Parts: sequence; structure tokens; C-alpha cells
Amino acid sequence: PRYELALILKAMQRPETAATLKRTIEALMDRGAIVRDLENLGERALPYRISAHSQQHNRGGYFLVDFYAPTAAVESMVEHLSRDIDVIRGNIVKHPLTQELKECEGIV
Amino acid sequence: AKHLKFIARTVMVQEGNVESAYRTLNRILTMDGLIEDIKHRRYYEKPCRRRQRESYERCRRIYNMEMARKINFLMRKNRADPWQGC
Amino acid sequence: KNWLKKFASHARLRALNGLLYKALTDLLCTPEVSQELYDLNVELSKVSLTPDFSACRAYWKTTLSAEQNAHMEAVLQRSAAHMRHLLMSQQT
Amino acid sequence: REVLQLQEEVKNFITRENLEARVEAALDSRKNYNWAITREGLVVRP
Amino acid sequence: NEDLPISMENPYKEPLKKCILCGKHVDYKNVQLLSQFVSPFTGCIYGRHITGLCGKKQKEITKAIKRAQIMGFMPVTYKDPAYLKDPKVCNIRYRE
Amino acid sequence: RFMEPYIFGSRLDHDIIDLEQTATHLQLALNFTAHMAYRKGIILFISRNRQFSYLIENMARDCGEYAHTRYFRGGMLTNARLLFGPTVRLPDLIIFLHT
Amino acid sequence: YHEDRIRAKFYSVYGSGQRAFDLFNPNFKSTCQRFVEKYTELQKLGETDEEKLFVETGKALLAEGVILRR
Amino acid sequence: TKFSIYPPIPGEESSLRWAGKKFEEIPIAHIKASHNNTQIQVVSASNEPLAFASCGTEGFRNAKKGTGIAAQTAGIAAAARAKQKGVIHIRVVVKGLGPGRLSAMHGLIMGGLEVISITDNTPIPHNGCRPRKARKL
Amino acid sequence: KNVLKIRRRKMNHHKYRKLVKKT
RNA sequence: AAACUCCAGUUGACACAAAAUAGACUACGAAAGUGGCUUUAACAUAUCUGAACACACAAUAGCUAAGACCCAAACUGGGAUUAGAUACCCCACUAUGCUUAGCCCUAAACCUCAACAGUUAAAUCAACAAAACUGCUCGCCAGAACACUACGAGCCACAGCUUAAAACUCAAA
Ligand code: FES
Ligand SMILES: [Mg+2]
Ligand SMILES: [Mg+2]
Ligand SMILES: [Mg+2]
Ligand SMILES: [Mg+2]
Ligand SMILES: [Mg+2]
Ligand SMILES: [Mg+2]
Ligand SMILES: [Mg+2]
Ligand SMILES: [Mg+2]
Ligand SMILES: [Mg+2]
Ligand SMILES: [Mg+2]
Repeated sequence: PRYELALILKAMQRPETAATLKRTIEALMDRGAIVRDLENLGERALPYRISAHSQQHNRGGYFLVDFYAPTAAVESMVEHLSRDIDVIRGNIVKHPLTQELKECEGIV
Repeated sequence: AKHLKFIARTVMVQEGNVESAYRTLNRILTMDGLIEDIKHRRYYEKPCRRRQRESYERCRRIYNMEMARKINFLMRKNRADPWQGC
Repeated sequence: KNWLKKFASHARLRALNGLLYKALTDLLCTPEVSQELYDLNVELSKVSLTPDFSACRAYWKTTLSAEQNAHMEAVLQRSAAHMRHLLMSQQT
Repeated sequence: REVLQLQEEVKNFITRENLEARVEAALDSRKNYNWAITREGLVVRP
Repeated sequence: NEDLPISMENPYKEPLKKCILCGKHVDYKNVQLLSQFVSPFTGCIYGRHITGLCGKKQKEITKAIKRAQIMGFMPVTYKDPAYLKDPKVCNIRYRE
Repeated sequence: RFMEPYIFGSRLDHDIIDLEQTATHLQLALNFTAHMAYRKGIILFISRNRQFSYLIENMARDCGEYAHTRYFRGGMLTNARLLFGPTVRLPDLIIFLHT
Repeated sequence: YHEDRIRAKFYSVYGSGQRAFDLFNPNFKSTCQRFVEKYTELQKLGETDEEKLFVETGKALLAEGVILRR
Repeated sequence: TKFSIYPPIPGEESSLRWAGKKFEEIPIAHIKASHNNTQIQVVSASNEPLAFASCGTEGFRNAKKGTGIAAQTAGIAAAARAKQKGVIHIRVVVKGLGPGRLSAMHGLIMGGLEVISITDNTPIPHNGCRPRKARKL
Repeated sequence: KNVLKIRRRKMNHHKYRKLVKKT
């Protein structure tokens, strides 16, 4: 189905961020994914302090990866994100656009 | 513990009015339910007792709202008698 | 429970007195009961329980003004039931 | 119409060839999902 | 006789009232919108008696807020100060 | 419920009383009243609507009949012998302007 | 009644007439009632397309000289 | 300029200053108001403990310790010991709903310190540990 | 409802449980 | 009063535990139950009824094994009170509450309303509960107590569960 990967990456310089993004997308493709688009939400202060890989983070880069993947890929990809040291936090959700916007007639 | 400090539940003082700021903080903590949470968490409330209490409070609020609406609707008739004598 | 019908239709004593004094003071310390009660700054002197535990008399210090005393008395009497409910809900 | 839309959409998917260029372009871009609502039910964009 | 009333649906029927978010998509990434329904001082989610939202959109906002908070998009214990100057849509006053 | 057969319809949640039936009912009522008055029967108007107590009393006095627009004490009719006397005569017809 | 539909549209487009109702007059004629009568006449002497009837009725009433602010 | 009840953001530059210092540089008075005791500690913005005074360290014992007067005395003493270290402005952070929640702040004000902001940091678990059973008194 | 039947059930059960413990 | 002072306060690091606010919502599931986030499976039946035992399930408590252990806590110690207090109050700490794999099969397991279909007309209708009924099916009931008992039988249960009497007694319950 269609999934969205919300990625909070280590606050790094441009070459390292580019390498990390390429590595993540390559993992997605290796797991059978068709990557649709990559969106950069920007570098920002984290809402709270996040401890990952024996390091404390207060700032991070927010990215979105839209893709289509088989259902078996997701779990595998999750494990991969657990091992990547440049990933503060990764989450794969069902793509919000795929969710249907049922119409409402108002308050009864 | 992991959040930024001096933003949550923080009040600034205006022209050295410390008491007004403290009372505003008390108002905020009560309106957000934090005071009630802290007081209720001193001892364990059993799930059945919790359910009964919430049911009672919901029904009491509904009943009070309906009674208030009834009185406000019937207060319109409360005026000076227009047919005095007859 | 069909609440609509219901709505429509001695050493120990000293310990309880002290406990209820502390509890009622701490309830009056905040707007937990109501903002109108909080703004009054009602101070309690003592709590006395009748020997048969049929009533809890909470003695509140009066002020010098008379209209303030009457307003305080009105608010307190109007808020007694909610205070009782809170005291049992907090399991004091 | 579903198939035609998907056909024209696939032309802008990230393949193994454009991965570097697309990553750089995304690094040189910013997307904003934030927007607020008013009491009248109107959207105010950032 | 032509003057008799005719069977008909009420033509003066007023449209059913709609919540402020009716017809609009609520996303966990739109932290600006989600922050309009939490307490500025504690970050607690407002009830529907305050937000005025219908049940469906109240549930949508609650789920989006929890998702954003756990995924590292939104703070938990306070409203992000960047959104303190947004339009006020909730019927609550702290007399602040 | 028992007033439904007499209702023409409901115009924007406001009932409309069918006047074609009102005409026949009023004809029968007025005929009965006229016949009772011809027979020299006692006619007692009753109404607790205070907006019209004065008007009803004036009308009753004018037509030489009787009115009761005031509080109805228990037993005017069922206990009339104790409350008026052993030989009181009760009304032959009562007209409710407000029931 | 049929004209209720027309009335509804009127009260939604031109709003409540600034002229006040006089219910004591048994033959009172509102702006909405004039619009209804003109609409019925245009329907009976012409075709049946509701929107065209609406605009034609508005034009005819404005020609008569009654103000109708949308 | 409209007074803002919300605190300044350390990131966003603001013009509010106290003795030339910013909000994030003022010392902090941490008050812990327990049910039987009140403990005040003044620390720097860099977490250097300057002064410390509780109701117990000021001689009060047992039930007298959990009173408003005891908290006032502790606040006065903490304010004195902090005044001996160059503190005039403080940001207050109270933790707990004990009797000395406000009396300790009163004592701090009466000892010479100026309060610019009040914060509440009472622990509220989102259902973590289970509390003890209610008393059968 | 008759609470005495519930009380009698309580007494009989408690009396029964004592006997099995004893013997 | 005991207890601790390897105590207490700020800061930082940090769960196999339970899940503020939303929820003033009343949703899901056969019921029991289910209220932190994500993802994958996934919520039978295009007549109805149909079982103490057949086939699957069943809160809490409890029993076997291994594991985890913050907090709470039957028991067990200490402190205080009391005429006595090994209860109530304070402190400490177990089985247990948690995970895995097996058992046990009980609740005011209650909406104290058996499942499906239909009606609102009648006299509405002992009472109260929760407006009164009709058709059809299954289950169950024929005074109280003896009795959630005895015996028999079945059961991973062995002070256990299901089924469940009679004798004596009474004019009531
Ligand atoms: S009223 Fe339509 S979505 Fe809320
Ligand atoms: Mg079946
Ligand atoms: Mg059978
Ligand atoms: Mg059974
Ligand atoms: Mg079980
Ligand atoms: Mg243990
Ligand atoms: Mg029940
Ligand atoms: Mg059945
Ligand atoms: Mg049993
Ligand atoms: Mg046997
Ligand atoms: Mg047995």
C-alpha cells in the first residue's frame, strides 16, 4: 500500500544529510518500495530532548518520504531505521491522502 | 523531564503584583483540572468507584443544566400582574 | 443507575476533627470549589464533629464588615454540598 | 482515469538514477503543512 | 379544489450547523492547527464543550494530537510558544 | 391527541383548526344554548382566563345569566346542598370559554 | 403550498423585506407576495426553468420600481 | 506594549531585562512544599546552589514544621542567605500542594528577593506508578 | 429482593467451610 | 513514636511497570472485557429458534514452572493507641498484580429484562422496577428449610467445580 515515512534525522551538514537520505531511500527500494517523492520540512528544535544511539538531541531535520511498498516491507524497514545512527526517530504511517474524507451533513 | 523549562505552567508578574500572578496560576491549574488530578492521585481510586463517580457527576451536570434551563424559561412570566383585581 | 429519578425524586473524634480541619482549609486554598469562594479568602478556625457523627461544624472566622460577613455566609452555605462531595471523592 | 493519472504521475517518481539529484533538490526546498483555522471556519495560511 | 396543501418537504429547512473544521483535513503534521485545541499552560487537550467541535472532528483532533506528540512533532506538557499568537477558537478564558 | 380530528394541519409547527368543522360544532352548541335559554334554564359561564374575567362577567350580567370566573372552591356542584342550601337549584347548562 | 418554494428562495436571496408586515390588514401584500404573483404569471405565460423565472421576475419587479437588494 | 503573561522564549529575542540580565539568566528559587515540610533552594541559571533553607533546618519540629509560619521563616532565611550572594531577582518554581506553597513565597519576598515569574512543577504522572490505598479512618 | 436468603446462604457456606477444614 | 541519614534539594542519565488531558464521548466485541503510538492480520451467516454435559470461550482470585521487579499489597515483623487492639493510624517487606507455556472454570459473570417477529389498538395497568401486549421457539419453575448440602457420576480440579436429593420439622415462608 501507500505509506509515509516521517524521519527525524541528526542535525548534520549538507553532505552527511544527503548521504543519510540516499541510504534511507536505497533501503526502501531494496525492500521493494517505489518512492514517489521526498519532502524536506526543515531543520527545527525538537519538541523535547530525544536520546538515541547513546546521544542526546535537541535539534533535528524533519523529512517525509512518500512511497508504495508491500506489506512485508514495513516491518523490515522499521528494523533498518532502528540501526541507522543518523536517524533520531523514524515512523512509517499509512499515507493520509489514502484515508477517505467522508462528507458530513453537520451536527444533528 | 525532557521538555524545555519555564514554559509549562509559568506565569509572569506584572508591576510586582506577585499575589495576582499566583492567584492566576491557581485559576489556570484549577481550570485545566490539574489541581483535581493531584488531589485525587494521593490514594488509589478503584476502577468501579471511579466509574460510579464519573457517571454521577455527568448525570448531576445534565440534571442541573436542565433545571436551570427550565427556571430561565419560566422566569419570563415573572413580572407585575397585568390583570390585577380580576 | 437511572440518576434522573433519584435527582428528581473521644480520641477518634479529635483525630477526625483535625483531619477534616486540614482538608477543608486545603480545599478553601484554591478555586477547586468555585472562584467566588476563592476570592473571598475564607479562613477556618476549627472543625467540630457532633458526637453521633450527624454533622460536621466548620467554624469560619468572621470579619469586621457586616455585608461581607453576610455575603461570605451565603457563599459558604451554597458551597457546602460541593465541598462534601469533593472531600469524599478525594478519599480523605 | 485512475490508470491515466497514475501513468502521468509515475513520470515524477524517484528512481535509482535521479536519486542524487532529487535528494539535492529536496535539500534545497522547504514544505509547510502548517495552517490555522479562524472562528468563522476560514483557513489562514502561514 | 386547488387551494388544498400539497405534500412537500419543508422548503424553509435551515441547513444543519457545521463545526469550524467540517470538510477540512486534519493532519498530524499540521501542528499549528492542533495547537489551537490545547491548553497554553499545560498542553492538555480541550473537551468538546470548549472546542465546540463535533464528535468526529474532536476524535480526529485527539488522535492527530497524540500521534504528533509521540512522533516528535508536538510538545506534550505545553503549547509550543510559536503558536501562542494564533486565532483563538476555543471558548475558555483564564482572565490572564 | 383527542383534538387531532379537528385540526386542519400544522403550519410551520403551529396547528390550524379546521373552521369547516368549527362551523357545524358552533351551530350545534349555539342551537342547544338558545333552546336551553328559551326553556328558562340557568346558564353558568366558566373561565379562569383572567384577561377575560371582566368581559365574561359583564356579558353574563347583560344576558341575565350567571358567571364564575374566579377560583373554583371544591364542591360547588357535587356538594352544592351544603354550600348553598338544601334547596339550591344547580345550573341547567355550563359554558366553558376556557376549559 | 407550491409558492412556498419560491418564498424560500426569495427570503434567502433578497432577504427579509425592509418593509414591515401588517397582519391586521386582511389583504396585505408583501414584496415577497408581489414577487410570488409575478413569478406565477411568468410561469403561466412562459416556460418552466426556475432560475430564468427568478431573474425575469426580479427584472420585472425592478422595472415596476420596488427595491430588491441581494 | 501589552504585558505578556506568557514567559519569554529563550530563542526569540525579547527586550525584557532585569538588572540588565535576561529571563534565562535570573536565579531560580525551587520550592518543594510537602505535606509535612517545605524546602527552599536558590540556584543559579547555571545550577550553582546558592542558598538552602527548609522548615526543619530552622528549628521547627514535627507538626509545627508543616505550617505557614514555618514556611515563612524558611523563605525569609533562604532569601537572606541568597542576598548574601548577589541575588535580587528570582524565578519561582513550586512543586507540591503543601501548606507552605504560598507562605514560602511570602517569606522570600519579605527577605528581600524580587519575584518575576511563578512556575508550577508538581509531579502529575500520566498514570505511571500506583498510589497507596485510601485510609480506612 | 430478600437479603435474608443471601445471609442464610452466607451462614450455611461459612458453616460448611469450617466443617471441611475440621475434618 | 519508630524508620532512614549509602539522608534530603537542583541538574543529567535512566523500565519486561501502567497508560493525565481527550472522555461533558457512549464506541467496539458473543460475553468476559476493551480508553498511550505505529504497522500487519482481522471482527461468521443473504430465513429464525436450537445444548449444565457436544465444540469453542469466560473478570478478579487461585495452582504449576521459568523470568522481570518501580509501585501497590493479603500475610509477617516493628511503632503508637486502647480496659484489652496482633483491627483501624505510621514504617518495612512477601505470595500476588506483570511476561512466557500450561491449568483452574468461579462472580451483584446484573439492564437482576432469554432469542427472533409484530403492534400501539384496546380495559393502560395488583404493586414497585423499566409504558402495555401479541405470535413462535428453547431453557427453567411448582410451599419453607434441610441444601451453593449428602450420595452417585464427570472433570488436569484433591479443603475444588458441575449436576443434585431424601429422612426429621413447620404453618407458614
Ligand atoms: S460538523 Fe461535519 S465534520 Fe464536524
Ligand atoms: Mg443459532
Ligand atoms: Mg437439556
Ligand atoms: Mg455453568
Ligand atoms: Mg479465568
Ligand atoms: Mg513482590
Ligand atoms: Mg448491575
Ligand atoms: Mg437462547
Ligand atoms: Mg458457588
Ligand atoms: Mg461426591
Ligand atoms: Mg460440591
